Amino acid sequence: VHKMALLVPFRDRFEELLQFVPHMTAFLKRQGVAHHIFVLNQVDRFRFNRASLINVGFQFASDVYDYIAMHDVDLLPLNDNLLYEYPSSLGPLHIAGPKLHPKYHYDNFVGGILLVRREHFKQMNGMSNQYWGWGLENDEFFVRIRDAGLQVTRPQNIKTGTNDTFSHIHNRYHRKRDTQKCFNQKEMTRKRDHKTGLDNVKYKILKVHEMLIDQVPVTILNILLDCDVNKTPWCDCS
Ligand SMILES: O=c1ccn([C@@H]2O[C@H](COP(=O)(O)OP(=O)(O)O[C@H]3O[C@H](CO)[C@H](O)[C@H](O)[C@H]3O)[C@@H](O)[C@H]2O)c(=O)[nH]1
Ligand SMILES: O[C@@H]1[C@@H](O)[C@H](O[C@@H]2CO[C@@H](O)[C@H](O)[C@H]2O)OC[C@H]1O
Ligand SMILES: [Cl-]
Ligand SMILES: [Cl-]
Ligand SMILES: [Mn+2]
Repeated sequence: VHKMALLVPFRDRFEELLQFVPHMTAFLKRQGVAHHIFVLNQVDRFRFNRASLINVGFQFASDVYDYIAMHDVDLLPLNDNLLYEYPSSLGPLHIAGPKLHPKYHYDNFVGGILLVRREHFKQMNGMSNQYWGWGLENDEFFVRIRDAGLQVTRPQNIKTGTNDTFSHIHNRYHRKRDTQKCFNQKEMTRKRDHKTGLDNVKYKILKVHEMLIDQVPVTILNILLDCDVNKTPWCDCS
């Protein structure tokens, strides 16, 4: 039996989380996937850093989890044929493929829901830490996948399409995307990051909370990320 660490980078998405937990738990129980949900709550006051939270969650998750799912909290599978299985030796298994995602349709999109073996994640030194605020972190990770000699696989013979494979309950005016650029964020985050990753993410876990949501156990990690403003000053544009 494989076990999946279901990693949910998180800040101020409480109602999303209330829908997320019962839905994913039922969904995964139906296909027999053993798993645990880790809410990666970024409690520092820097801009949202999804990828660094993933790195922290990977470090925290015990050895029993031999793969991880990096998972948006607002993106729910509607098709039971989307198998959250242990990825093959080829590399990561991308569940929310561009032919299936309601919004993102470019070929190398690996955002939303991406399953990665422990060994492969380690092999790539996890995700880049330089992505403060919305965007690009998954795209650079795609390059990390190619550079590691791995490939992305996606489920075949899925019959649903872009409008009926996932619900993406995300109103752009309610949950705003932090797309601000300051300092030379534009230039720096558009290039491959060979310098940061799993092995040097800087952080403290202030608190671990064990939460039951209608009987389903879920772990909350209160994560205080560090920002080195000598390297990534765009962690805060205030
Ligand atoms: O202030 C935030 C911002 C994001 N999130 C979490 O991060 C996830 C992804 O963020 P968004 O939903 O705001 O962004 P998108 O809907 O545009 O999703 C896509 O854009 C992101 C770019 O950063 C990621 O690549 C993401 O996986 C990809 O599906 C959210 O679902 C949520 O789980 C928060 O919890 N709080
Ligand atoms: O992090 C990813 C974003 O970088 C990505 O942004 C896309 C970049 O190319 C543009 O043509 C697209 O319109 C734009 O969405 O979107 C997905 C996100 O995961
Ligand atoms: Cl890039
Ligand atoms: Cl494919
Ligand atoms: Mn979203």
